[PDB]
Amino acid sequence: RITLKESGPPLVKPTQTLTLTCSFSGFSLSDFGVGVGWIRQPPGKALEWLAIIYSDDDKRYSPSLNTRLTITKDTSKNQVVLVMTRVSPVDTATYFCAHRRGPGPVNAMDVWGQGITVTISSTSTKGPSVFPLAPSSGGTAALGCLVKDYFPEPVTVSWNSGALTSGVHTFPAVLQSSGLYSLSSVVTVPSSSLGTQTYTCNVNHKPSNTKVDKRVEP
Amino acid sequence: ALQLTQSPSSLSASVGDRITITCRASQGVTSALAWYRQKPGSPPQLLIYDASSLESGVPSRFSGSGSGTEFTLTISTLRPEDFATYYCQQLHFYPHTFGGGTRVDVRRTVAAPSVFIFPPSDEQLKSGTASVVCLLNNFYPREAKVQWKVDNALQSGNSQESVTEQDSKDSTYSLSSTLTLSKADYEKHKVYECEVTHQGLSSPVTKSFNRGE
Repeated sequence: RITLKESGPPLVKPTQTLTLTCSFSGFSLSDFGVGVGWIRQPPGKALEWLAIIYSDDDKRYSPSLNTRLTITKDTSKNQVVLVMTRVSPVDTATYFCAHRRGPGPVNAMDVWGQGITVTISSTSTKGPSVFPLAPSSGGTAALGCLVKDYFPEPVTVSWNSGALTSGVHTFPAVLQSSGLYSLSSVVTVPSSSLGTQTYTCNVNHKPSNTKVDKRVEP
Repeated sequence: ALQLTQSPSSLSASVGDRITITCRASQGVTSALAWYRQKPGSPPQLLIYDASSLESGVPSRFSGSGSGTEFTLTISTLRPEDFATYYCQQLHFYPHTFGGGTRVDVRRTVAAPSVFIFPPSDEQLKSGTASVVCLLNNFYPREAKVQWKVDNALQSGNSQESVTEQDSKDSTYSLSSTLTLSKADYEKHKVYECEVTHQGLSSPVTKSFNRGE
C-alpha cells in the first residue's frame, strides 16, 4: 500500500524559488535501490523527467536543469524535497513525485502521487472583467462571454443561472504574458430565439469574491 | 541527448478496436522501457514495465514488446476508459526521458467546424486593448488551423487558443482563438479576418467583419 503526496505553495513569483515536498508511506527510502523521482507536466505538453534520489542518497538530475535543481531526502520523516531556482512562467506545470522499485520491476516508476499544480506568475489576486461575444428556417447563432484578466484560477461560468446547458462550451483558460488568465465561454442557440430569449453568463471568481452577471445580445 | 519518439502522435479509434503504439529510442536501452496511460487530470499509471511485463492489477488487454530501440504497446479491444494519452519512458540512461506521448481519441465521421468571429466590445476598448475572438464549433478531427488577418496582414505572435476535451456525446471538439491588439491598432485598421483550415473543409473558410460597418 504505497502512497506519495506532493505539497508546497501552488503559486510562485517569476524569479523566486520553488520548493516542493513529497511525503510517502508504505515503503522506506532506506531500503535497497529504492528511488523517489520528480516528473513535471505543463498543462500543454508531455511529461518531463526532473530528478531522482535513491537510498544511497545518490542523485541524478535533468542535464538541462542541473544548475537549477536540488533534491534531498529525510529518512526520519519519509520525505523528499525538490528545490527549483530562478523559475519563470514556463515552469508552471503539475509536478509529480513517484516511487521506483529496487533490484525486473526496477524498470519503471510504479506508484505516483496525485501531483500538485504550480503556477508561476507575478500577479496578485484579481477579479475578471467580463465582456460580451455578441451574435447575429435557418438557425444556430453563436454568442458568449470573454472572462479576461483574472488571477488565480479557477473561475466558473454558467448560462442563464444554469437553466442553459445544451450547446455550451467553456474553454480552458490561457495564461497571458501579463500573468493574468483569460477564458471564453460560448453557447450555440437558434437564430430565431435571439429576438425573444435573453442570454446572460454568470461568472464567479471565488479567489477574489467576484461575481458578475453579463447580459449578452446582438 | 537520448530521444524517445512515439508514433503515431495521435490516433483515433473505436471501442473494440485493436491498436498498437510504438516508441523508438535513438540509442539502445535494452529492456528498460515502461508504458503509462494517463487520463486527463490524473497522474500517469504504469501499464507495462521492463518492456514486456504486465504490471500487477493491469487488465489483460494491454501487452508490450520490444528491446533495444524498438518498442510497442498493444491493446486488444479498446475500452471506453482507454481513450487517453500514453507515454513510454526509458530508464537505462540518465536522464530517464519520456516520449512525447500518443493521444488516442474516439473516432467519428469527419465534421467541419462552424466558424464565428466576434469583434471586441466597446466596453473593453476603454481599457486600451481589443480582443477579437474566433470560434470553431463542434469539429472532427481535432487538428485545425486558425489564421488571423488584419487588412490582409497576417498576424503572428499576438494570438492564443484553447481547445475543449472531446465531447462525450458528440465526439467533437471546439476551439477558441483570441487575437489581442491595442485599441490604437484596432482603430487603425478595418477588416478583421479569421481563416480556418480543417479536413472537413474542401477549402479554408474565412469569417470576417469591418470595424466600421
